[PDB]
Amino acid sequence: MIINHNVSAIFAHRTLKSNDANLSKDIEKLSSGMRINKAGDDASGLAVSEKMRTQIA
Amino acid sequence: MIINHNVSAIFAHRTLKSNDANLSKDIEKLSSGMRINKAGDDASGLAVSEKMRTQIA
Amino acid sequence: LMNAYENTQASESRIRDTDMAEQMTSFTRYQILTQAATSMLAQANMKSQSVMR
Amino acid sequence: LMNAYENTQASESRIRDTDMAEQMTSFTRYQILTQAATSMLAQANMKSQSVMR
Amino acid sequence: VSQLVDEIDRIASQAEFNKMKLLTGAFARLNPTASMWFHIGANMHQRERVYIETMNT
Repeated sequence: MIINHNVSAIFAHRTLKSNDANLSKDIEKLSSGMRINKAGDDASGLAVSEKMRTQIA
Repeated sequence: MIINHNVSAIFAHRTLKSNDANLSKDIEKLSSGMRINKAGDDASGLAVSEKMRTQIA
Repeated sequence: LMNAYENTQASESRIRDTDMAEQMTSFTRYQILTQAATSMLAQANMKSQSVMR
Repeated sequence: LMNAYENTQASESRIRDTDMAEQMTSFTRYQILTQAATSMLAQANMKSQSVMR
Repeated sequence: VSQLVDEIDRIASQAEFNKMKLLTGAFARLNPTASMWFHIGANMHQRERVYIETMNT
């Protein structure tokens, strides 16, 4: 058995990394109460949302 | 997983700070019954409102 | 004089006084938005304890 | 005088009173690092006995 | 009437959604200038069209 590397441990962390990243964006949306908080979540949606907020005011 | 900084808790508190701010401004209008209480809520409106209060008295 | 007093007071109230029905709406929006981030705040605090095992 | 008391108390509060929500963030963050250090402190004491064989 | 007629003209000219004129005749059947399609499917052609007629005086 190879002891120099642990490809199982390498895989487990890379999976755990993206789950942590996806967990954080869930805390953002729930704490702020909005689906879009930064650019990139929905670029066209944020552009449409702001023009609607423009008219609402 | 980074344990030194909690950027999730940073975002959660930061939004909480702006919500408590808007909440306090709503207590002002509810407790006094007036839409404009300090300058900055509506500068031009407060100007015309006081000129009308001048004419009313 | 009494007529213009009624009109000016009506014009004054339309800019200065608050709509209590509309104001409770925005007040209730922020109060729930406060509880949301507070509950999600405790989630973000407990988040990092996972790797301590 | 009441108006001045309110504004003065606000500015004093914004300087002296703590933000309990932001203060809990650091307390939980520093509490975890203590556990991380205590765990890695125990590892270093066990590191010695490797070559006693 | 001259006031009421102009407001009906005003409504047709100033009715908009997301900066698109709705009541001026863009989405009619006879002589449309644009087509309103609600793409309500996950595939290429799964769309349906909407007609709104001119509503000025």
